[PDB]
Amino acid sequence: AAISGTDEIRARAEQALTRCGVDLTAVKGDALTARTPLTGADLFGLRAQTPEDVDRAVEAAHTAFLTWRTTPAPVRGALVKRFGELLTEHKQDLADLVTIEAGKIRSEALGEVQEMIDICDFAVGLSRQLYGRTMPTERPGHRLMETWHPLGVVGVISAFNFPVAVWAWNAAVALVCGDTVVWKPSELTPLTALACAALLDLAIADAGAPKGLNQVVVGAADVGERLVDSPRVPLVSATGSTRMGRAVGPRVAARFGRTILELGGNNAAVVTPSADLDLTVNAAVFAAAGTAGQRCTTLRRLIVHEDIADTVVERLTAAFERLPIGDPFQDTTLVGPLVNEAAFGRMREAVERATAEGGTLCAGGERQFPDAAPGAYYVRPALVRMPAQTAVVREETFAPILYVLTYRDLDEAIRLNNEVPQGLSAGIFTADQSEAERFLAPDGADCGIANVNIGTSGAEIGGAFGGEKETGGGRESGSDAWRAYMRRATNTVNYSGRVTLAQGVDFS
Amino acid sequence: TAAISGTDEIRARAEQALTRCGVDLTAVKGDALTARTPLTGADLFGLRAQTPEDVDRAVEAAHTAFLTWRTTPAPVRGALVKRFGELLTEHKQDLADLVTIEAGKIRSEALGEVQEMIDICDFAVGLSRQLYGRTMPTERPGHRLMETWHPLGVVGVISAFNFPVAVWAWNAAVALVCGDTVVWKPSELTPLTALACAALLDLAIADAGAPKGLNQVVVGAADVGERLVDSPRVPLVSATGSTRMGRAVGPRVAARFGRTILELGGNNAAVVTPSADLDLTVNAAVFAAAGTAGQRCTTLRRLIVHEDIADTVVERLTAAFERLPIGDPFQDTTLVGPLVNEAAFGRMREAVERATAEGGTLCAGGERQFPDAAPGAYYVRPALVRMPAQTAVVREETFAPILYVLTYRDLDEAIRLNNEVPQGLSAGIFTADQSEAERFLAPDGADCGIANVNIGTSGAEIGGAFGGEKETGGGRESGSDAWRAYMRRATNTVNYSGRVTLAQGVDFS
Amino acid sequence: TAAISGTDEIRARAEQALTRCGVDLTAVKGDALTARTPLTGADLFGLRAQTPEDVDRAVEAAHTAFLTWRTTPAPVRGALVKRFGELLTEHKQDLADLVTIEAGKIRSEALGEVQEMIDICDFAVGLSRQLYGRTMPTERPGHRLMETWHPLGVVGVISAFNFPVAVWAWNAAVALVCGDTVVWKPSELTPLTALACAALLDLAIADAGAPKGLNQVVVGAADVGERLVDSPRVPLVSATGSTRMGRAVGPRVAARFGRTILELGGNNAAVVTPSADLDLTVNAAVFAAAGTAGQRCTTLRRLIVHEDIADTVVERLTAAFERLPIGDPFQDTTLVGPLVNEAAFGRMREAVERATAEGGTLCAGGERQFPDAAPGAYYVRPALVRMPAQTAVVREETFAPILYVLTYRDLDEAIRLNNEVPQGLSAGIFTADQSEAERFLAPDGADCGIANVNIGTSGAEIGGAFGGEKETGGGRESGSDAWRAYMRRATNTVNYSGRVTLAQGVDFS
Amino acid sequence: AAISGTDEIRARAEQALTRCGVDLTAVKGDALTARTPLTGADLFGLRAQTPEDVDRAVEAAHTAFLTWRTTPAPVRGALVKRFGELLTEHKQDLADLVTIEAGKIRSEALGEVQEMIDICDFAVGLSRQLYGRTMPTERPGHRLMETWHPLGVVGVISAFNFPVAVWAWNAAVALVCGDTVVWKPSELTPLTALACAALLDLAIADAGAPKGLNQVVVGAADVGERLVDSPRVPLVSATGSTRMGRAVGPRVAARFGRTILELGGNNAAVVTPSADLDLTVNAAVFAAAGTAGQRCTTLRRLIVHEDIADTVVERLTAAFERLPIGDPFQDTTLVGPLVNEAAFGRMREAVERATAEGGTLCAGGERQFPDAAPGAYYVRPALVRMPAQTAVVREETFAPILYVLTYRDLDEAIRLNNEVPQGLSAGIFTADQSEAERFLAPDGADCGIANVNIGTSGAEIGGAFGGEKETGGGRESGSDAWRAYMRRATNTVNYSGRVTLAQGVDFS
Repeated sequence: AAISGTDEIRARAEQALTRCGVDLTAVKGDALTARTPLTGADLFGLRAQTPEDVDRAVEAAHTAFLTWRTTPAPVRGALVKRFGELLTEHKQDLADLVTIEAGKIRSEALGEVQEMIDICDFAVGLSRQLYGRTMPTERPGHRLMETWHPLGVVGVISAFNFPVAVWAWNAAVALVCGDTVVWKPSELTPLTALACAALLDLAIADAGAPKGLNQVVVGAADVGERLVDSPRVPLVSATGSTRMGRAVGPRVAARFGRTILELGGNNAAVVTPSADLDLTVNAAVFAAAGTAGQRCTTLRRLIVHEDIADTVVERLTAAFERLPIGDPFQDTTLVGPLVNEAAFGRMREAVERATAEGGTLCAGGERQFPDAAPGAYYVRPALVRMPAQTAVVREETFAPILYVLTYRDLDEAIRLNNEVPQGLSAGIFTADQSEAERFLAPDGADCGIANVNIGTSGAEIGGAFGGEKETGGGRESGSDAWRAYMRRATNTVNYSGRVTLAQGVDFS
Repeated sequence: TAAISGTDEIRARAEQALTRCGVDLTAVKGDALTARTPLTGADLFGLRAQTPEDVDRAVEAAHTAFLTWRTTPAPVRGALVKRFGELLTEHKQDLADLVTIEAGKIRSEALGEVQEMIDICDFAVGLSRQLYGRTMPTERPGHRLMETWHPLGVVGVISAFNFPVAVWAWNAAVALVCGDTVVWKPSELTPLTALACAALLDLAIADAGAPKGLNQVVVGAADVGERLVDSPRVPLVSATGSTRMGRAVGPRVAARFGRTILELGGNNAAVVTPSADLDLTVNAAVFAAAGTAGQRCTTLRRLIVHEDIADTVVERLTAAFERLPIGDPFQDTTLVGPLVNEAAFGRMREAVERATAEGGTLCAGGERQFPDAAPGAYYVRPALVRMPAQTAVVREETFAPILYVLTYRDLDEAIRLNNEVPQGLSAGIFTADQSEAERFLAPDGADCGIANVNIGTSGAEIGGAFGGEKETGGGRESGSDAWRAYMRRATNTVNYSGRVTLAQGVDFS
Repeated sequence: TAAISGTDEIRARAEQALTRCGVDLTAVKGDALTARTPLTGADLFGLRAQTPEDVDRAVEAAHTAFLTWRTTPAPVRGALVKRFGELLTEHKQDLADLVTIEAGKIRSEALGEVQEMIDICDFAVGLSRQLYGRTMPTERPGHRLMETWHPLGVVGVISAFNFPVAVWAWNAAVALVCGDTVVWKPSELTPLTALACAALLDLAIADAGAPKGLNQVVVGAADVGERLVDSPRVPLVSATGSTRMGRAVGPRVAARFGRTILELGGNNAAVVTPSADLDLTVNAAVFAAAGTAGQRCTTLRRLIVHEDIADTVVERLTAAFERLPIGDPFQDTTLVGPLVNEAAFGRMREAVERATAEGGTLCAGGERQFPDAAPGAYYVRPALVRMPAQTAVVREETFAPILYVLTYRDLDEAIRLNNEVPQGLSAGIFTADQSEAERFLAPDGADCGIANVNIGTSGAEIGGAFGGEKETGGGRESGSDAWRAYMRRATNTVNYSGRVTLAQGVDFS
Repeated sequence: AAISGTDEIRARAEQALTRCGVDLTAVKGDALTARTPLTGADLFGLRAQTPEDVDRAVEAAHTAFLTWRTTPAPVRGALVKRFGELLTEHKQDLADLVTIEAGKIRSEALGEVQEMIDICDFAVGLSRQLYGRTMPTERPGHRLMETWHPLGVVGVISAFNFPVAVWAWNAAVALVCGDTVVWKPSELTPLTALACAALLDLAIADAGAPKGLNQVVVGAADVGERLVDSPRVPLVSATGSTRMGRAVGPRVAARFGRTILELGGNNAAVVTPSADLDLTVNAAVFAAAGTAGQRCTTLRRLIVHEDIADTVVERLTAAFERLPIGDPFQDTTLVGPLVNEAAFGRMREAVERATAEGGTLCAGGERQFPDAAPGAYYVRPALVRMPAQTAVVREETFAPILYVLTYRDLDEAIRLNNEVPQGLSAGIFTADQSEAERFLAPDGADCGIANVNIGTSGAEIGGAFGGEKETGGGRESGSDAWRAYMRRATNTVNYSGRVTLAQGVDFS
């Protein structure tokens, strides 16, 4: 294959950075090296933050918060509108960085940037809503209401695979809610975040807003840990592996803070006897192989009825063999590279484990064109037929592997969907009205997202996004997910000039 | 001076109340745990306890029950709650005897707590036809999008001594209409209240034909509480108690990817501005500080009074405190019953001494009343302590009637004084000034979960979400959409178009 | 053949039921209006009526009551409704006798209608702590913005013969918790049901210590209804009745700047697709078409069946209709009681003849049963008429059991056939196909206020907003936030900043 | 004074029209003449619509509706976002037309255009919301929900005094709700609406939307009447005099259609003994005199406590005498002209009536600089002290007249506020906490808008806008006012395969 050169990738990144307003001389250094999975090569070195720098960032965000929180929410919304426009103006530059750092294909990178723009627009809406309630009180001559107030500094820790959209869900919402933001991006994807931050900084200057509303702290897990421990950060939104949940969640809880946890997924689709197989095959392929199986919403388990299981595996086999793998800057490419060597190693280990546990590799799994970029890990998605939901099937391997399991009764398909520790998304493919409803019912699929005739990535801005069980319970983006960024007050107002006298005794 | 009922007379009243609520005394009596009363400080009789193994058996029973209950239509689940509230109404007096006996509350407050149970039952029956999710537009042609709410599982309820029936009721009425089941670990100090509650609910269940395992009481100390907290079968723990306990429960449950409602300590203040109606303020402040002998979580503990009226406000409260009738909580004349135990009396005296060491002046109260009338019991006159600053003891919750009086000049200083403590439950402002009232409730005002105007820190009701911020723990109970913490959200996209976005235009069919 | 109870035996049962519900028979008897029963078609006894003057006096009493009720805390207003529902529970059987006696409904449906009253009372008690407005941000610094809901005034309730207690209950339980008062004009065909309802509510009111004028019944014909509609003291008229009546009431009330809830005729259809479960479909279709002898507003009147299964569906319904037990509605065996009166029988026969003149084939039923068993009463077998097109008679609501069967090929043709009529209350689709189900409920699907999947046109409940579109009149009753039509919205901006935007920067101080 | 010439006003209008995309040769004619209250002169003639043209407009809007209603709401929102941007781009051109036709000062014209932009932004938010409910059903194996669907063609009839914002409240909301719009603007302000329509038409082309989404029908009340009678228009939003309500409301009701009625106002403010008098005087002056007293929210009644009544009247007298009256294109101008001669005649007649009913003219009422533009009616706001709330005080005269009434007890101030037939807005000025709450309580002011320490124009996008009593009960713009543009469906879904068997009898 023909893969973009490291020199040209580097020059495209520097151009995209300077066009988004980044000062390259100010951000360059030698504490952390930016990289690209397209070739595996280093791009250039960057300054990183000390743990002392995190605390200085928190103090700056908190100082800004004290002004932002009495700035009227619709004025705060004017800022987010302005940022949305700058994102629109620089959509292709930002997308190039997403492709360069995350390795996702160009169309998906553009879609991730559009997601940021769409949440800005939604947040501008929210800025005139953030609804509490007015309600009756049992007390004569009193009034009762419930109000919502800005919480404070929000710590946002994000992953490599959606390096701009996850932050955008949190920042757009947090900013209209009157919060400020300290962002600790993945050590794998710092360039996207610097570009994001400079665009928002321009928005801040144009809008006359306070300077410290958003702050980026570049570094590894230790910088995240200091952010997590801060007594001035009442909400940490953390996205990453299920592993992280056991560290972050209890730590924040121990200091009486709040978390939004968006952890791993292990998403299944059920394919029933009446499923439209052309539709099912297209949906399953795109959800399993898309982003080189590196979405939290990636399709990893296909629970197929035994009467159609052979036809389904045959058709998925043929499709997997035809998937075009390549440079994610080429429009013909559908599957770009895995993020690094370790990711390839873990994929290979899961597949070896699955065969040891009684599985059969049906298609895929081989590394593609290793000599064309020996530092990069381009792999064909693996399709693995399994005789039961064994150990490896229940673990999230962050790579494109689709395990196929069979069932007969719908309640067993539901059981198999729910048996895993993760709880993000689930889908059912069926022409049958009652089966679709049974899958979505209280005793149906147990996930945060449960869909009919669309796959495990079927989600959108207006929906609250997140999962149950070991996916951590958090919600972002749509519906009333904004409530996690604000504090509720219940207010009783007496206008009668009287209080109930205990026992009829009076101290006037 | 006052006459206090005898341990024998209290015991017999307790046994009557239990029997009438359907408790089998033979079956619950034993030697593991002792029932007691703060009226005399004496033990009443021994009870059987549950081991940590029994807790696990009770959780699994509750889970089996949940597997049926979650597909029981919520309005049918509501019918169960309506019937329960019918039995509470019928046994209101009996259940209120047990509340007074175990918590030391005066009769009118004991009746008020039982009515609160009845009111949340009524509210929950309403919720049982609501539990609203949402329908909304989708960007996808030929698709539909919605949000649905589902039953969660077994709910672990850990309650305190001071509201021995209402706190569980808030949780259980709501949990049950939401399709959940309940395992309740009541205070080791107040088991009989819980046994009577559970026996009445068991009757309701039998009348409704509902599953047997919907609610269960596990009796014992904090070690029984810990086994409930650790169960991987309990996705929600509602824990009510001291701030200290939060650092145990919240992280433990978080570590196993569970959810908590934490309802922890308060250290609640009221601001008295120069335009305050002093008669309203003094009466409000008295009830809020002295009621339940300062053992509500919403008890008024700090009074932040403008310097121009501080001297007159202190005189009036000094005189009001000196006139509080302290006595047996079964007598109609009693406004202040006893403290729960000796430990609570010790901490009260320790705080008053510290406050006077830290520059404070004791203005009224703080002395033990008629010790020889009931030597095992601790009846005290509420303390009023004028303080020159907000020092360490002022910032601690001592669970006792102590009102600290602090002065201020600018409203923003009053607000900072309110917000400076680690707790964040409740706050009030007494003022006739429109602007001050709104400033106190504003985003840069009082930082508490409840913020009121011209009514004290115990001013809340069923329809409001009840709870606090900061070291109070963030949880909400009872009103508004507090029910959501008892269910799980699902976001559902339904494709009826027969087609899917083709990635890069490629069709694999 | 069947045995029908005698007018004397019905009268005596009615008098018992009234007395037991607290009606004073001496005081309501008179010679202006006659109580009657469809069981025999006979008059029972005479009643006093109200003149148009009496209506005006009753409205003014209701308004005086409203002036107190609107400042009564909604949760206290809820306590009244809870007590009312306690009396309905206690007198369920008695009130259900009167429903069967006046509306001709079978016992189980009469009991179901009274339970519906009880259920809306329970739902309303919940609402009484909700009635939610909103708090929201304002663009103005140092300001606050909110939305509040307030009591409206006197609510005029005009009801029909076929649901003589539930319709009023939906309106009144909700109106009363919302701070409103009620003036009720029941059908001239069903006054006794209303008198018994009102007498029980008057007892509740006395027990609660609530104002006397909260609810009043005005007995008489459509001229008493018109005076209520015209009153400038009645800001809301809820009118239930024929489509014809809407063109009277809606414009009259609009002309005086008042509000209406209009709940008018239906002409409801179900679509039967080739994948339909025929056993489910046939049973559903039978109950929906034949129940209440086709005198529910949600009665199934049109069946739109796919041509591939039309012959088999018609055979099965032909046989089911021929087996419907028609009889005295007090007997447990009866599924179909009588039509309300002779006029209704005349219109039924007139429609069947027109349908057969318009190309239709009568497949089953339509004949008067046992005329000589009760010569004044009109018991009929439901009619099943196969039609070649949707002609004029098919598009009219005839208030009688007639099911027209129309065939289709494409789902979009079924949908157009559903939507082609002037009414828009209720619709159903019977199908096992996921896509067809969703297409029927989509924006370009069934255009009705109620659209169901695998359940008939009478599939609705308390928690849902009940009502229709088009000539059904747009009003909603009972569930969701239907309560909003009984209150007025206020939008409140509160400035606590002490300053105002200066126009052109000019300061006039 | 120095007033803009008719020639230069004409040329500014033609320029603003052509810059907004209007074809001047296509819209010109001689059926209706566009005009300006700045000089009173005719600008130029226009084509007008026949009643047959209205029915052709309805048919075109309905044809568009059949496509728009299955276009996903967020896609519909993309159009409104785009229109918001075009409005932003042409904000000054549109504002010049508003000043030219409505006669309002330049800053207010700019503010009315910004209102359009702000509702577009809010509607873009709504396009991912339009919330119904999901809820429990009492039936085993069933599911229950409430959904909202597009209604159809919306008839929008608007007044002269807000010639762009009223339409924008209705169109932005109606378009995201999946409705289409037929707009019948005031015969006094057709140029603004043509400009509006051409900007939205450009948005439609850029967005790929259907052509007939919005249609303008130019003419007088007879064209409105035909629109009102149409069986294909299920919702008429009508703004105008209380007079219109008695015609439109019953007509639409007679054909089972829906209305939103936004009729006259007669708004009062209560000034209590603790009122901040500097604040009260500024607020009252701006609300009484602003827009030459030609807002529906205009302050017309001031209910002042007797202890401060003399000081308040003295201070208002001095302020009214100082008000600068002038060309609304001059930034020094605060009060521009009245709309026409008839408006001046009615003002003069009310003032003569008020003095006959026992009143005293304290300040204002005189026509200003008549020779400078003898076709134009520039008047100083009138301040009239009244001994009781007489007949004229209770009628809305659409001109700047402020009646002053005295009270002693707050309940009488509330009574006087509520005694009038109109019910739009009300305000109370007070430093007293209980008085403010009493004014807003269930037995307080009876209006649609009730405010504290801000006047009768205190309202904003996020609030639902409208009134009670003879103001007609309608709501527009904020909160959930969108519900009037859609139809509710209650949906019960059976997935159990069972129905309840009546009496245990079965027909299987």
